[PDB]
Amino acid sequence: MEIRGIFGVKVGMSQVFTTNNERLPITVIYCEPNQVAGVKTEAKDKYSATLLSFDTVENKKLNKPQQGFFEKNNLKPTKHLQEIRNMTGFEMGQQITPQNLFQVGEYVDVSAISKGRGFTGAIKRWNFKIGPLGHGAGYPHRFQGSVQAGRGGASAQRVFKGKKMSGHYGHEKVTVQNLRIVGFDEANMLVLVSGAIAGPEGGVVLIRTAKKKPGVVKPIELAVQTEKA
Amino acid sequence: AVQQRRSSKHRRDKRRSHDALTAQALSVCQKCGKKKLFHRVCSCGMYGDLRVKKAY
Amino acid sequence: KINKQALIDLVEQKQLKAYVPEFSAGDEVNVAIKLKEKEKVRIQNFTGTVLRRRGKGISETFIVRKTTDGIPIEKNFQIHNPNISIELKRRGKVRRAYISYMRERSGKAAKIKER
Amino acid sequence: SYINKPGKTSAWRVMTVRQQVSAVLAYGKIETTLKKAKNTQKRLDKLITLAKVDNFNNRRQVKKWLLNTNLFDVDQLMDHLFSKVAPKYEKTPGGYSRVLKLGPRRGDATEMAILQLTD
Amino acid sequence: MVSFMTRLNVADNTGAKQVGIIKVLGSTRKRYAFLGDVVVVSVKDAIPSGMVKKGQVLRAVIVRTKKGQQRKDGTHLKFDDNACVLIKEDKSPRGTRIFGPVARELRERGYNKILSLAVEVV
RNA sequence: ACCUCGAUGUCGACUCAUCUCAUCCUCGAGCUGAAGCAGGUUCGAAGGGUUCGGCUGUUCGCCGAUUAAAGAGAUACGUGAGUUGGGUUCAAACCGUCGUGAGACAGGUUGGUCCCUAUCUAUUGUGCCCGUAGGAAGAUUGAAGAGUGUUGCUUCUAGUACGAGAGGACCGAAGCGAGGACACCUCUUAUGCUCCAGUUGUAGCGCCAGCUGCACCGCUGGGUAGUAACGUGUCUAUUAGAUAAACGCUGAAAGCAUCUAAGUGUGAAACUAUCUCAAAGAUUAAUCUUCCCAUUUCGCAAGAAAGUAAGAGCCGUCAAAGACGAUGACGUUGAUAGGUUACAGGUGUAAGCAUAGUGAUAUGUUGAGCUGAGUAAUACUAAUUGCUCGAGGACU
RNA sequence: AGCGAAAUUCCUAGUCGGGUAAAUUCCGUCCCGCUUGAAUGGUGUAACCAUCUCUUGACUGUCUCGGCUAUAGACUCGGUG
RNA sequence: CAAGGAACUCUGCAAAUUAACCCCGUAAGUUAGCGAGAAGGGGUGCUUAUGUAAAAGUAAGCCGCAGUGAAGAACGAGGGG
Repeated sequence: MEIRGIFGVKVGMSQVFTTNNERLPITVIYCEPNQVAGVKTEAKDKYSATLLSFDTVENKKLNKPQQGFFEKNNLKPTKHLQEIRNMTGFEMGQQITPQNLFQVGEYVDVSAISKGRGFTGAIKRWNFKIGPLGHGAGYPHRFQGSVQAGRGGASAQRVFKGKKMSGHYGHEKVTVQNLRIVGFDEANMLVLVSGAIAGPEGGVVLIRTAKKKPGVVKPIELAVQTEKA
Repeated sequence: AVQQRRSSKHRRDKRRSHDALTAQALSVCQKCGKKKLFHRVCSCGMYGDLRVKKAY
Repeated sequence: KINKQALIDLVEQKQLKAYVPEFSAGDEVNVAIKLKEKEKVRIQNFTGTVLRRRGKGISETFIVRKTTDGIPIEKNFQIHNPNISIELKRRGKVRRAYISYMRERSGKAAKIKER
Repeated sequence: SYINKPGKTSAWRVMTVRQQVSAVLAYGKIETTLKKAKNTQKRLDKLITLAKVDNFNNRRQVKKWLLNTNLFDVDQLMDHLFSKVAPKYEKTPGGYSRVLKLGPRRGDATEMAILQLTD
Repeated sequence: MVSFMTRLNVADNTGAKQVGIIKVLGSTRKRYAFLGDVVVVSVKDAIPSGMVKKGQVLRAVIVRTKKGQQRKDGTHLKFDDNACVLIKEDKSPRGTRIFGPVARELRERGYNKILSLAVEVV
């Protein structure tokens, strides 16, 4: 599909009121007004994508390879550059607005990086069960129990490659789809959405078309209290 | 949770090959010599543009 | 390039009420609730006090406690929630801005109110 | 496990911080762990601001954390500070102390760094 | 938490005061009985002078949840006691005297007669 | 009657389970002595799932109530360098039996002790070195991989067709969904150990007052940020191809015909794609552009002194990351962390004063005071007035 | 004589009944009762038992359902080793 | 640690709950010795008066959500051997 994509960052998370009296939690994401760096196609560059640049910087705030290409591209320096696959509508040297990529009520998804929390336990990374507390607990009481899959020669006598053993959980690439686009703000280039967002205040946000419900659109209105004093 | 065979001398040398101490940076006291550790004070009892303590 | 995250309040300034008098968790109020059968919205009054006031900014949700047919109903209302209109009846006394003992306090007594 | 040293309990660390904030007033110089000095600097600046307020209620607030030494009695020390050094540094927006990393301790690589007052 | 033998109050003219959740007939691993859910229960205490018995497996519906739940509007409904009523496998109450008020999260699934005899609709 | 006693750990329960179909169901299909429904049989079929309790050591077993079923088998009836020792097989003590007695009971009975500091490999994460044929940068790519390949109820269809009456559809649509996967602390709950308020006494702070230490963090009640769930939000269809069973057309043999041998479609949750995560040491080290250099001169232009000029590293402010490593931002050109200012939240009328009472006390001052972590500016403090490496294109 | 399916009885989940959605647990019924049985004492009794032991009011983070904080470890740095 | 409160376990194993004082109140069996702390409930702060010698003890007021607010102090009932 001709993917519509924009880059934004989470600046908070809260709730809001709506018409028809439903509660609507708000993840607030400020979308950066992006300048396009270029376009690749599967017939010319063998991968259809659109290169975008954001987080504008000065002449002395970038490495000379990227900065030199970027001035050769005739674009004022930016910190970050990323391509979005299957996107070809937006071409280089043009502004990106949130009101043309999508609409008010359709469904999208957001690629993001989770929050850095380091190592987490196996009971948390893989959601296993903990051992006993009563009837005698002993020192080791939190683990997955046995690892053996068979005793004696040539039964298992090992643990094969690719097992879900606990490790770095969090600060990982995630995406949750079908979240409501609650509110737009072209004056501030900002989006209010529903649900819970991964990552801290500063996590990358890449808005894209939802795979489960790309074109599905729902109506909703905010609540403006007219109750006079 | 204990071993069955001894560790060879060559294998332990290879294991200790990756073992290396920390890297130390250097700087110069601003009004004395004695090349010092970066962000650390030299033995001239003088931090650069400083002389609050003694040198004993 | 530089954000503020006080513009969050700027976009929140569209979902607020401007009638509720100041309250400090112990001024007795009567919140009228607009509830429908299917239409012809009826009024469900709910007389009580703020047991707990929790949240941040717009997220300031407040408990209201009533007793009907011996049943204690404690419900977490919102200040600016549509159809949630709060009528302040009287003002009590504020030992602290939060109370955790109305469950151990029974009725049939004239609750203390300021003169 | 069972009986052993407490280590770095919150009460232990707050008492130690109080000892250092008394000693810096007593002598004007502290030589300790930089990890302790960086946290001590925060409350040192807070106490500097409190002294700049220079109120009798502020006398009571500062009395809570000061400790007594052999030569510096609390009544002498706090009165002297509020008399002269409280308005001495009243023209600076923070950064009332600085830490300079010295050579570590001889025995067990205990990093010695000097915390002192500054404008 | 809805679990095995969840002792809770009775709010109808039946003559019973202690009943325990013996089974939650429905989906597997559901392990909860939300407002209006019909559950299999074993009676623990019931007077013969009333219209109910003890020990027999019957079906009951929880009307009050002491922890409460979130409503779709945004206001958190909450009570101070777990309570249920005994139903005769229909939209009418076994106990004609329905004690206490009712919520508005279970009318869409019938039960009009029970809410009809309620002291108020909230 | 054996590989294995200079020993070769077996019962259950837990935790994790994975693998296979002669598959219990969700799925598709034929037949039926299948009106419909209920179905049954058989064929394909592992994508997924397949309960809670009580008694019994219990894997055996009994009972009750459920969902779609509450499948089986294997892994030493998987697994104690993972847990318990319920049990099995400990002395001991006892009942009953036997043995004259030592003692035994393939009888019961009471309780009956699980050590291991990881060397290697197998593995999960994290790093360092080198390399990919100048360096480095990203944007990648996707070969190979994985997760994901669950499902039920109600209503409309519809009491419709059918059937006869009764009984009662096949499909689809809407809502509700249960489960688990992922994220979060905005709604709710706990924590919140240098937050606040109050309170008890002791030791004190020379006393009143007020302040501190200790006392299950002294206790009690909360609580900023934060942590997490008991809480919220998305998720189960789908597309393209080939499908299994199965349904096919035509058609030869067997002049007719016949799902197959030719031509030739439809059709399962099975398979490969679409969905998601990483991914060139993938030595197949793949692509692209980019920026810098190619710096007169002395043995191969051999380091010959000018050894990037792209910058990187060391170190530091650090959390953005976070056992350390490391990732990432920032190094005076900076808001990189702290502090200051003010604000927000919490917390709750600060001290003290006036007031009346002898005193506890209460009215005003006062929503005042405080605040680890929240919010915006502040070069005020600390990232030095610092160091090292880093290309000449290696070889046609 | 007496006791009893007695912890003594394989049949035992003995037949029945009680507590029992559920209860080889427990207590009541009868005595062919592998292998009950009166100084191996028997039958009961009043109290008591760190005795066995059935059920229970509260009772609980045992489980549901795992989680928050804190030090000390683990881990890093250093000395010893 | 909200919330179910024994469902976890062979079995309430551990923990949990009670805890000083006085005020009431206490059953069956029984050898009259016991049960019994049975069981079951209330509360204690400060100031004023009354208070006796200190007391206890009571009343009036005042407040806290709470008053041996730190400490250490009792869970119980029925069944069987």
